[PDB]
This record gives sequence, structure tokens and C-alpha cells, in this order.
Amino acid sequence: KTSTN
Amino acid sequence: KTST
Amino acid sequence: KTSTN
Amino acid sequence: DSKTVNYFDIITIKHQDTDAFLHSHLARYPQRYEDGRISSAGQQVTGYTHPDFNNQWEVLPPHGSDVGKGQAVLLNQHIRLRHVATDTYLLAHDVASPFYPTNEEITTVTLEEGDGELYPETLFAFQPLKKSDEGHVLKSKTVSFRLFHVDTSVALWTHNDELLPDWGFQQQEINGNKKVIDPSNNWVVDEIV
Amino acid sequence: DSKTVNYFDIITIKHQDTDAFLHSHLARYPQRYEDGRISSAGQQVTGYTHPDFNNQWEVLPPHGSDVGKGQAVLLNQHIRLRHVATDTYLLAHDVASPFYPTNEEITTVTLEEGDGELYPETLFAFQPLKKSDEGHVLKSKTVSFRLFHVDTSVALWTHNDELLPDWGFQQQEINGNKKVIDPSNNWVVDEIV
Amino acid sequence: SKTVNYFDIITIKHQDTDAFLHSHLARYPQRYEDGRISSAGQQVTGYTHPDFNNQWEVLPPHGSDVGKGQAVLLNQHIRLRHVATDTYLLAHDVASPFYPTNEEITTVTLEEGDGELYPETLFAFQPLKKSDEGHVLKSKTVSFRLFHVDTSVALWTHNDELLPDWGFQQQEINGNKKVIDPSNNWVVDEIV
Repeated sequence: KTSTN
Repeated sequence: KTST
Repeated sequence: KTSTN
Repeated sequence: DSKTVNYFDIITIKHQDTDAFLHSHLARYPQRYEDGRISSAGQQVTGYTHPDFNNQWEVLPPHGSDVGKGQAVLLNQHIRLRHVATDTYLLAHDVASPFYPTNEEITTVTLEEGDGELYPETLFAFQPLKKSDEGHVLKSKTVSFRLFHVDTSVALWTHNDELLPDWGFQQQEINGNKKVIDPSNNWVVDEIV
Repeated sequence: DSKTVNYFDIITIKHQDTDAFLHSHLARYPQRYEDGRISSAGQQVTGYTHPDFNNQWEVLPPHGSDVGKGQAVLLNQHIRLRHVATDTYLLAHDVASPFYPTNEEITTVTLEEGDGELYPETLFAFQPLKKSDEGHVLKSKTVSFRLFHVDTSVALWTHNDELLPDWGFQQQEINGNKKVIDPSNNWVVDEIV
Repeated sequence: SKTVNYFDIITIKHQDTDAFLHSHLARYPQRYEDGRISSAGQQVTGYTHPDFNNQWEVLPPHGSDVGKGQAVLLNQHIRLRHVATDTYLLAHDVASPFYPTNEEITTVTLEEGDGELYPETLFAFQPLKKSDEGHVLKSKTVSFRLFHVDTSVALWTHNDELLPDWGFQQQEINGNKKVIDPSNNWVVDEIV
């Protein structure tokens, strides 16, 4: 779920 | 195959 | 080839 | 140079800086990391320093190729990599990796998952370090390359300064590095099985 | 978040007035423009409004610098820019641009040419808007600059009132503006990749 | 500027586009989008970067009074062996990728090229002016057409449209039946 950033 |  | 002007 | 890699060959892929092999197995990423971030819970892809059946990958052409036996893999051609031991396809996507929120999680997917909506995300290239080498033959041992993900433009990266937790058996984390030009992104084909 | 730009970083460079990224790709300028002018037939450099791998540039020092990792790029130091996706050097020269006969064509050249006879034409500077900011560290996002060509004293410029034709994929023209001190020449480093 | 001798390895550079005559193991697709059928042979392309796959060995014809260490003269018959793949340059009456009226340029194996297809592997460094026949071929300073003896075409390239992905977006090379055209002009860039 967690996108890169 | 296809000629010029 | 063509210069600026 | 030992040998030319052809499509449908089975290969092992070794990181130059750490000597770890690109590796996979049935264990999955934990649903959540300690900092609360969410993974895909997908199949782990790791760096493994020991020779092992689970280091074997089959090099495959893209869909609609018309390629057959005995044809060399060339640098910068689009390819797919099938994990031999679990029969799954390598994939990268915009999901934060285990240790580097800015780098992408690398996983594998089943044949059905990989040939449908997610197919474009299964395409990689053996990207030459010098672009002028595109179209040269992929050979074992002597040709360095980046494993480049076509869809998100990351290069596969690993390290051994910190190892995965117990759920990763203290193997090396693999992730997609968005900075493609980095010597730690360099791999070789170690052997053709 | 503003971060310091170091030599050998990979960056994206964004035009203040149009929000376009400094971009390149394999397509070439037409040998001649409709009015009969002759281009260099070199690789196109354009302004591209979407995030893309082809917006990425590596910041490099001049020949004989001995600069290594962890050294900040300073405003008005001489720099070079290598296009990551095609492995070529940014270059300007006294050739009339696509839409502006008085402005210079901006292109990229192969590593061999750019490190050989054309080397002097590959030198640029992040020129500060204020001369009193000479020697200050370059930061992403918060420091505006002009991209100044050392050999011909132009600043890179773009616009979006008219776009390149189909041969440029309707991207923005980039050219060398001889009027250097002008806010339409302002860029920032958008990201360190 | 130095003399090109038989058995020298050279790179050959197009004047208008700066592309090098190039080859690699990739093949032409069996069918093009417009339905024409290629030979499915090895690709020959124009490549803007210096590279090993730009190297060709200049060879004499089979029963020639020319030998190694002797100058190539303009309009003499020659053969070109791609060094990296060990194949012979060849042209034939097959429609090229982008130009139905121009000929496909390919390479063939040593066995094919020394056998039934041999006559099609013969080329000439054709002088721009016929009066320059017999002059010594030199790098950098002598322009010529790369002329196919068996079909009377001149090798041509362009960079307004690039090859598809199966050709790495390199330039198409093909045989131009209009021989006298400045876009057919090449030079030898370097002797390796």
C-alpha cells in the first residue's frame, strides 16, 4: 500500500 | 520475401 | 550549419 | 565471456560489490514494517551469498516475441525473469521497500498475475553501463549490467551493511534504486546452468 | 524539501514560467526547417511537462577538476550535464534554433565528441539571479538560476505559446537566449533523484 | 588522414547524419506493420555512438590481384566483414524496413556469404566523381558512396524517423536506387 516517498 |  | 542572426 | 546467454537459458545473477546472488523463496514481506509502512506482502526477493537452487532465474522474451532456442540475449533488450524454484516472475512497483522508503519493493508474482494486468511491470533490461554497448551480447562473468525496470526506471540494488530481520533470514535487502548511475547497482551473470 | 546539489548527483531541472522539465530523447532536429535554415541535425533538447526518466541529468565537473563525491555545486562554477537516458552531453553552439533565428540551438553530443573537440561547448553554469549569490551552494527547489552557456554567453529558454511540431512530439522548444538577464530564463532544480 | 589498406578495420560514417555503419545479432522482424515481409536477416543500422560494433574489416574479392597491406583504391571491388559478429555485409532485392522501393541491407554467415550469395557481398568505395577512380582511399578526407555491385544501389540512411524498438531506435540503413545524391555520402572515420 505504502508508495515510495 | 517482398521485393523492392 | 545556419548561424544565428 | 565464458558463455553467451540465450533466451530460455537458466542463469544466476550476482551483485559485484557484495557477491550476493539475486534470490527468492516462498517467504513473504511482513504486512507492516516497524515504522508502520505497508508492504505488498508479496514474495520476498533477497540477496543470498551461498550457491543454491533458489538463485536460478530463467531469461524470457516479452509477449509476442517470435524468439526461439539458440538466440542471444542482447544488452538493453526487454526481458522477463522467471524464478525457477517457485515458478514466479520478477516484478517491481511503486511500493516502499523494507529499509528505504524512497526505493521500490522488488517481488515475484505468479504466472497468471504476471501475464495479466501487471504484465508491463514484469519487463526488465540488462542495461549496459555504457549506452554505446546496447545490442552487444550478454555473456557470463565478463559483462556488467544494471537490472533496470522498464516501467518505473529503477535499478536493482543491494547492500550488506545492514541485513534483513529474522523474517528475511538475515539475507540482503534488494530494492529498486531510482538513482540508476551507482556502482552498487552493478551485477553480472555468474553462470549459465 | 530543499537539499544540496552535489557533483555526480542526478537532477531534474524545471522552468519557472512553464513548469516544463529540461528533457531529451533520441529524436533529432530536422536537417532543415521550413524556411530553409539548416540545423545541426543533432539530438533534440525539449521542454517536457510530465515526470519522466528522460528528464534526468547528471551534474559533472569540468575536465581536470578532481572533484569527487560529497562536494557541493556552487553557483557560477563551471559544470557539465550528461543526459542519463541517452548518455550524451548537453551542448549549445552558434546554430539557429528551431523557431528563433536569433537564438541558439541546444543539443546533446556523444561522450567522445563532448570530451574531445567539442568539450569547451559542453560547459554551463548555474548562474545566480543576483551576482552577490556567486559561490553559494546550489539547493533543490529554493534556488533559482539561469542555465548559462560559457562558450557563447546564452541562457537556456523555453516557452509554451507555440510547441514543436510533430517531429518534436508537441514538446516545448528549448533554445539559447542571448538576452541573459530575463526571468523567462529562470529554472530551478526540482529534484535530486 | 591515413591510407585504408586491405584487411584494415575501419568505421564508416555518414556525412549528413553522423551515423556509423553498425550491426548486431538482432534480426529484422518477419513482417512489418504494413504487411511487407523482410528476409528476417541480421540487422544493419546507423548508430551515432562510436563502438566496437561499428567495426568492419575491408577484404578483397575471392580471386583478386590485391593483397593485405596494400591500399584500397576507389571503385575497386571489396567485401566488408562485421568484426563483432563475424558476418558479411550483403544487399538484395528485398524491400527495406521504411522504404518499399529501397533495398534491405543485412549480413550473412561466412558459409552463406562465401557460397551461393557471394556475388551479393561485393561492394565498392565509389568516388563521388568518376574521374577519382583509382585514387587511394583515405580516412576523414575522402568522400565516397558505398555501392552494391550486384543491384547498383548506394547505402543510405536518415534520422527523421528511427527504427522501432526491435532496432533500438537506431537509424535505418537501406539501398538507394538513386545513386548520385549527397545523402549517399560517407567517409571512413577511423582505422583501427
